[PDB]
Amino acid sequence: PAWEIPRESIKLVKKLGAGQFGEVWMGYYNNSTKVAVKTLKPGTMSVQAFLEEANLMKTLQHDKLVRLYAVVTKEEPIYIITEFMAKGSLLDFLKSDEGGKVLLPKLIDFSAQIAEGMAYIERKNYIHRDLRAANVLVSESLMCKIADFGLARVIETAREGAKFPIKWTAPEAINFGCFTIKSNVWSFGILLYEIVTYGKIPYPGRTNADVMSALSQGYRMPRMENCPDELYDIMKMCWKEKAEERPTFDYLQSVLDDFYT
Ligand SMILES: Cc1nc(Nc2ncc(C(=O)Nc3c(C)cccc3Cl)s2)cc(N2CCN(CCO)CC2)n1
Repeated sequence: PAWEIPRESIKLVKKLGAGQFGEVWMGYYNNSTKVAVKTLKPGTMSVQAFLEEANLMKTLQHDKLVRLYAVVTKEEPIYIITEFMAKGSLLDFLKSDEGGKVLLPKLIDFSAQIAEGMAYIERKNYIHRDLRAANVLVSESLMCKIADFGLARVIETAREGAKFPIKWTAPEAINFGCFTIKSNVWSFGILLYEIVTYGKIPYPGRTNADVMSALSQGYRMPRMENCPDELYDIMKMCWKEKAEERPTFDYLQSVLDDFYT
């Protein structure tokens, strides 16, 4: 479309990450605008499936979601160009010495910002399916934005090399293949655990299979050290066995915007 831009109007400067399917760079569109560039490593992924993410981002545009700016899809090395988030992923940020100094009022603010982005996705009739701290990005001004739309779908299917985050996925989605906005709410509850514990892995020392088995037996993570009851009740609401009895993202954004600290 008019999402295509000439290659020359993009200068790649600093390599930020390397995956099996390519690379992530910080760069510049036309000298002016600071951007992030995702590079497709040829042949590993299809070019079709690599761009599936961008095509979805074309239609998914909100303040609390990382914005697409453009693509380069005319010759071999395929680029996806987006809004740049200075602080990197929320997970990595929480584990850093800086994030480890970020107190509970601001942590609850983080989660509310994410609940807002998810309220949009809900309202837009989409699902994310890959909602975790690793897939949220932090700006200089400490704004949290939902990233990584590889597994995202419109309601009523998986991209190449995909892989669901077992420990973040609702049991009904694992066992019955039932991905809905309500399975994202489960994920959000796990994301809340990640925020309050400063980027700790879900179910410490437990294997994915132990997790799957334990959940079918009615296990939920016990209240975490230094996490107020009111916050744990919100997590608990997200992990309700019966999907239909889990809250809306509109409710979560409201209640978290409403928790004073
Ligand atoms: C992995 C990473 N990304 C950063 N910024 C990004 N902004 C937006 C990103 C993104 O991927 N967008 C995107 C694209 C491009 C395509 C499809 C979909 C999407 Cl959502 S990646 C910063 C960062 N840093 C390294 C560690 N730091 C501490 C030590 O200095 C700070 C900075 N590392």
